Amino acid sequence: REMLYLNRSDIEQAGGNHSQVYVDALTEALTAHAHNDFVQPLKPYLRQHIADRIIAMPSHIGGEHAISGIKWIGSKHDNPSKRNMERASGVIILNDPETNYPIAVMEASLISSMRTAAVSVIAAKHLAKKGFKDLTIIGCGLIGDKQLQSMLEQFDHIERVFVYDQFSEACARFVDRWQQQRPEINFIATENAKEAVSNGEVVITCTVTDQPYIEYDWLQKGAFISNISIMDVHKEVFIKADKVVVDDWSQCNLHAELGQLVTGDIPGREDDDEIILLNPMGMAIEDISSAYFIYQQAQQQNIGTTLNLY
Amino acid sequence: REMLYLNRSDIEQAGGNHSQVYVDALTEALTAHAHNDFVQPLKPYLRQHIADRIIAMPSHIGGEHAISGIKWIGSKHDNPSKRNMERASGVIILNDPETNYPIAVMEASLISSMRTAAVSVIAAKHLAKKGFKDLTIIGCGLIGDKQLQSMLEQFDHIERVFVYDQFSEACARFVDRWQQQRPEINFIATENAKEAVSNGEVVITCTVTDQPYIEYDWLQKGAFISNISIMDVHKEVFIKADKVVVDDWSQCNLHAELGQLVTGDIPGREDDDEIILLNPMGMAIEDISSAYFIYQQAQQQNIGTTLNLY
Ligand SMILES: NC(=O)C1=CN([C@@H]2O[C@H](COP(=O)(O)OP(=O)(O)OC[C@H]3O[C@@H](n4cnc5c(N)ncnc54)[C@H](O)[C@@H]3O)[C@@H](O)[C@H]2O)C=CC1
Ligand SMILES: NC(=O)C1=CN([C@@H]2O[C@H](COP(=O)(O)OP(=O)(O)OC[C@H]3O[C@@H](n4cnc5c(N)ncnc54)[C@H](O)[C@@H]3O)[C@@H](O)[C@H]2O)C=CC1
Ligand SMILES: N[C@@H](CN[C@@H](CCC(=O)O)C(=O)O)C(=O)O
Ligand SMILES: N[C@@H](CN[C@@H](CCC(=O)O)C(=O)O)C(=O)O
Ligand SMILES: [Cl-]
Ligand SMILES: [Cl-]
Repeated sequence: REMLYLNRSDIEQAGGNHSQVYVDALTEALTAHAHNDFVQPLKPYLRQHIADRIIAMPSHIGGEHAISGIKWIGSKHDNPSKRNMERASGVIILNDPETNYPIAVMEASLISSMRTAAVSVIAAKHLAKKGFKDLTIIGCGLIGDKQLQSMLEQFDHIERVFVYDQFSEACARFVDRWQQQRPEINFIATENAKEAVSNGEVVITCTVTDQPYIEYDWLQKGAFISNISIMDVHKEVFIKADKVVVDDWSQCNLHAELGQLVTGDIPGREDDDEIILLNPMGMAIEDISSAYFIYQQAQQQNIGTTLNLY
Repeated sequence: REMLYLNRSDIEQAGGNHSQVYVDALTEALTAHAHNDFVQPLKPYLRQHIADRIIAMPSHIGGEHAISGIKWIGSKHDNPSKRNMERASGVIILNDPETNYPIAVMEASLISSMRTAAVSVIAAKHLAKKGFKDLTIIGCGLIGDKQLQSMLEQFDHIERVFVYDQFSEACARFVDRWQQQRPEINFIATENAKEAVSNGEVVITCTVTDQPYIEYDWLQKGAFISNISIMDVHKEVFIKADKVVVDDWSQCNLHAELGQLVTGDIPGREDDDEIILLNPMGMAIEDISSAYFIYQQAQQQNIGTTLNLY
């Protein structure tokens, strides 16, 4: 009985640091979600602050290439502040549905951040205006960085990126390094959240806030907002938005669930005036499908450390 | 960021194949449970049969040597039958409560079976008659084997062991091999469950049944029964038993919870006529405390494979 171990470096080497593999994996997974060919229990929170927890996210995906597993992801808001460590960390375990035996142990933080960015990309394909040019990011942390990276990889027509962080220094670092990575694009450090949001055709919230600040009349007409960090958006926006989209309804306790957009069962953006809001809680099937996708490529390229179970 | 990997062989080498380390670990853990110095969410079942599932069991134990983690344990009743693999398998992850980062990845099946046997031993210390000589095991699988091993290690006064399995061949193998391990003890293969149970001062159920068969008037007066497999015991026994003990009440949806027996807050057996029933659902704090105990000894004896997280 063997298990393939894949650290973050191995995952990158297997192609886990580019958005396309996650877009591909989620596309098939979200299709499976719409066809209800999955099992996804409620995720229990282990708290001993909102960003101080470890969440167990188990799921099963059906099919001929059926896969099971869990994401065991921890978090401490203090980690970057007081320890110079990433806030989130954890492992992903994959399981053979035939025996339920574990077949893979994989680092989770990179996969988690990249699938989350892929959620925004996929939603933008259906909900954002065609050829949108202004992107807005709030929160210059790990998640926000991968959000920006993925959107740039997937949308070549992006010309300006408006960035804001409550911590001015965090925003300054973020803008400066990305300005070097993409010189032809103007990265604009705003002085408040309102200036950044009101200048964005696509707005992504990547903070750790516990109280909303996003007001409805900030949003441009035709704007699409991927509410990744959930708590950033005022209730009025949920009411005044032309279309509200979630990833999984029962999990969020309505225009559509994200899976129905990819299957064409429910249309996405229908005009360039619609203000569309995405509220994705994050699903375990996203982590498991992404992990199983990467794990297979690693096996192909002989990447990873083989462990014995017994 | 490093993680110590410990397979089943490493766990044995670190002393994970003797009951005493589990009795020690649970004793402190059950003490912590009684003092409510723990966090233990409800465990979600992942089903895609009763023994066909994967269970996420996360918990946190407080203190100066506080520890967090999860047991991700899968099961397939078909595994021994059609594949010659153990029914249960899985991994245990340990986490540093300060950062919630993972610090250990450990095989779970051995630890799981041994802590479960330690639950029976500890309960027997309080609920079984002093110097009991007749032990009864129903179910000759992996769990039942470790149940027998641990009881023999902890109770030298055991003279006879009555064994039964619905599958006659399973019972025959079990009895024969254990008769060679302990020749001075009479291992008696019974022809029905009733004969085995009615001859036991301590009765342990280790099957995978879904319907009760244990009747009240089978039980001797003074008997103690550790209902490990849960479903073996008829409802009448719960009513007619002099004392009913569980491991965790809220988890089982009453004389005492097991933790209160170890703290002396509630007495155990008070006379040798009391028929006492233990109904242990199994707690994550049992797996996590046992794992953290073993993990520490492995670090001392330089046992295990060091992995990099990034
Ligand atoms: N929906 C999903 O599936 C996922 C959601 N999330 C969420 O994304 C966030 C994680 O971000 P990370 O980069 O990993 O952690 P992080 O701590 O490294 O990033 C936080 C950054 O946002 C900034 N920020 C905080 N609060 C703010 C505010 N009120 N206003 C404006 N700007 C602000 C902070 O200064 C910090 O720079 C968490 O809230 C997490 O819950 C995380 C992963 C996936
Ligand atoms: N309370 C706790 O914390 C724990 C409870 N359990 C339970 O212990 C059982 C696992 O046993 P394993 O040895 O690991 O699996 P196993 O499949 O290897 O053992 C099953 C054995 O019991 C026999 N058996 C089944 N049904 C029966 C019946 N109606 N009557 C009489 N005899 C019978 C089977 O023939 C088989 O030999 C499961 O029911 C599991 O849920 C397992 C682990 C810890
Ligand atoms: N929206 C959820 C976050 N759930 C995320 C957790 C990922 C992480 O903590 O880095 C996930 O889906 O994995 C929340 O606010 O608690
Ligand atoms: N009593 C529970 C069993 N819970 C066990 C699972 C362990 C295993 O499946 O080997 C555990 O506590 O780990 C049930 O009947 O579902
Ligand atoms: Cl916490
Ligand atoms: Cl299953």
